[PDB]
Formats: sequence, C-alpha cells, structure tokens
Amino acid sequence: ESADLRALAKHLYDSYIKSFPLTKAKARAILTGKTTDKSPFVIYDMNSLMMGEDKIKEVAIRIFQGCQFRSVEAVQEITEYAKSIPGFVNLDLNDQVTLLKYGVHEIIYTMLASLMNKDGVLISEGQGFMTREFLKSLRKPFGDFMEPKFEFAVKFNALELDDSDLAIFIAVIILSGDRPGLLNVKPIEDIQDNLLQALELQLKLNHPESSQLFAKLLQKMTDLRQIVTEHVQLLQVIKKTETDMSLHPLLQEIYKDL
Ligand SMILES: CCCCCCCCC(=O)O
Ligand SMILES: CCCCCCCCC(=O)O
Repeated sequence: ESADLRALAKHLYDSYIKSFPLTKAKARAILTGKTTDKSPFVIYDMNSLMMGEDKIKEVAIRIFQGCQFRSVEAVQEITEYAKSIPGFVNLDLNDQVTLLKYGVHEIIYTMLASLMNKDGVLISEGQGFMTREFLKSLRKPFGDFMEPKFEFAVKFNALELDDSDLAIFIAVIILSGDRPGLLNVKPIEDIQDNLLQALELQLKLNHPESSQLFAKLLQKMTDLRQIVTEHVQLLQVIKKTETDMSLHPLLQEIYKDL
C-alpha cells in the first residue's frame, strides 16, 4: 500500500543519513558556496597539492592510494547501510556477501556523483576539492582513472536527485538478483520489487514534473556497470606495472573476482 511504501522510503532515508556522514545536501552546500558550510581548499596543481597536505611514493600513486582508502571507508558505510534494508540480514549469508561484493562499486560511483561537478570532486569529508584537470594531468595510467566517473556524474547529476531518492536507488542496486553465484534469487527479487515500488512512488511525489524519471534512473545502471568494468581493467594494468603497490584486503576480496 501507498502508506507502507512511504514508511519504507522514510526508514531508508533515515538509515542513509546515519550511515553516510557526507550527504549530497552537504556536498551541494559546499560546492555552491552556502553558509551552512565552509569553503574547501582547492588542489589544481603540484604546489596546491603540497600545501593542501598541510592544510588538510610519487604524487599519482599517493593520490591513487588516497582514493583506495576512501573506497574502503565507503565499502564499510555501504555494508552498514545494507544491514538496515528490510529482509537483507535474513538472506543466506553467502548471498549477502555476493550482493555486497558486486553492489558496492556501483554504489561508490553513484555516491561519488553527489561529490562531483564538471570541474572537480570534494575530498576528505568536503575539506578539499581536487580538480578534474589535475587528476587528468596524472601520468598514465592514473590520468584515466577518474575521467569516466566525471563523465557519468555530469549526466547522473542532471537528474537532480536528492538524498531521499538516492537512499531507495542504492537499496535497489544492492538487491540485484542477477549477481553471479547467488543461491536463492527469489527472496532477493521479492525485496527489490518492494524497493522498486517505493522508489517509483518517491520519484512521482518528489519530482512530479520530471516525467519518466523512474525509467531514466533505471537506465543509468548500464552506465554504472560500464564504469565498474573499465575500472577493473585499469587495476589489472597497475597490478602488473606497479608490483610494489599493495591493495587493501577488503578491496582485493571485492575486486577479485568480478
Ligand atoms: C559512500 C560512497 C561514497 C563514494 C566516494 C568514494 C570515492 C572513491 C574514489 O575516489 O574512487
Ligand atoms: C595525498 C592524498 C591525496 C588525496 C586523494 C583523494 C582522497 C579522497 C578523499 O580524501 O576522500
């Protein structure tokens, strides 16, 4: 019923606020220059990066490892959020692991869009702002790492979704019954059905003007999956070229293998 869907929407949003310290509302307040929030230190070159360390191996590797640490933190936040989705903790333990293993990256890039604009990305809980041009200036293959994410974010941000919309969308992503190696797909699809229903009512009530936003949002999955596929290919290159560079155990378990 409609009231039950509104209740599910409210639960997920409340639960999202508790799991993710830097929301899209806080991120937009920082980027647009609002009084609810302070201005970030901008990193656009090597000098601002060095000063930035004071305010906030080689440069390219150091930045990459910084992104790897934030990814670990994000995985932790997503795992805590997943546990609050009704029915998730009641699923087979191997399926819970499988849903998180494949789901987190898709959620990482969805939530990364909230911290981005066409010019750059908010870093270290919004204290910093690293420019896109600087990240693109990095030596190969590191220069190519964030560019497809910026390309996705520009398109995704045009949908003008808020945190309450994103809370249900990332729940829908987690409960994907088409992940490889799942043992019981039906209770997963059963939860996703209710999540899809809650998302549809949320988008119709929150964005009444925005025609077919529901379909438009579900279409963004292809782009998300593609981002994930490309990202995986890029780490394989690094693994072979930078044999002294170590990847966090949590990330190693998620990445190998997809
Ligand atoms: C809680 C999900 C937030 C995504 C931000 C993680 C950024 C990861 C990266 O720089 O690649
Ligand atoms: C020397 C660290 C360079 C920072 C790379 C980006 C880190 C992302 C973050 O702090 O959220």
